[PDB]
Amino acid sequence: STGSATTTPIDSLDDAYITPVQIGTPAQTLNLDFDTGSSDLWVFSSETTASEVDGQTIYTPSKSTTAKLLSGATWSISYGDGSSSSGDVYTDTVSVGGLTVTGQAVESAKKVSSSFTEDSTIDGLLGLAFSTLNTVSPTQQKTFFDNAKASLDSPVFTADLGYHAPGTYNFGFIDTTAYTGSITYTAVSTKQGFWEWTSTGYAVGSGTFKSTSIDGIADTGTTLLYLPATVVSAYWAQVSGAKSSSSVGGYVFPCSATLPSFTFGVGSARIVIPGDYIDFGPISTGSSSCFGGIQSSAGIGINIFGDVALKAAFVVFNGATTPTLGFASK
Repeated sequence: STGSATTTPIDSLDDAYITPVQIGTPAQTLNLDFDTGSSDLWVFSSETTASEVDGQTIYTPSKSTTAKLLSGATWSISYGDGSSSSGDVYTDTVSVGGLTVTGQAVESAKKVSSSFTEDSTIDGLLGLAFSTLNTVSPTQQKTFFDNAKASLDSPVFTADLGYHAPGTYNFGFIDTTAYTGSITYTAVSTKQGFWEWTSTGYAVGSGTFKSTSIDGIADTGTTLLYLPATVVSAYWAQVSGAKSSSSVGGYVFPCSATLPSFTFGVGSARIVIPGDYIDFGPISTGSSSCFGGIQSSAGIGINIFGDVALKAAFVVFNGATTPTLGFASK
């Protein structure tokens, strides 16, 4: 089997992407944030504290004839950006772009933190990291991809995120029309539960490529590119007027400046992030100071190849017995 679904930016900055997901019988369609940096499928629901729901579409298990309470199961998650949610668990039928899993753990939120309430466009998350990160207790649950894997034509999914435009998540096949050149594959460590790999270096604009190993994660659920402070400093030094602002919480730059591209290495191959991808607009409405899309990972404890980087490529998440990652230009 295969599945194919369109993923759409939630706003004009590509702060995140939502993908429609059918849950239950009859189908309840929720727009979920596909997150290769976590491993819980959770949704706003009929069980969510009423004061914490503000415009989201909710999953109502009692209206689904295929929903079953996972007795005794609870979940609780906290994300890198400080947000969190928690609740209980149902199993139900979940379909993504024509691909159907029966018995998928659907984690029903009883509580969500402010940032989730305040984002009306995201109805939940669908985790696509490794199932070892899943938070369901006492019995850890599998991700949608893990459950689908054996049925897929090929044990892979691909992320093709758009710049200021819709893109695609495919399951089970590689669309050879969706990228240019060849796909370069690189080794993955699953030891922290992430799609963790090592980039071979970087270049800033037309600058010379610096060969240096950068360990990080391919994370569709993180907006920006977080890299070591040395790298990030070398990038913003090429932008006139750019500075790191502690009050704002990272690098900002005059909206009148021209951003150079940023290149990262995948083996001997090179992915170029156009400068425009690194512009995340005014820090506040009407401000001439713009927020940068490349920021320091210092004190995150890991480098993160978020959407800014991933949307410059066609990315293969290869869930073969030994997982790997593939990157192609497009």
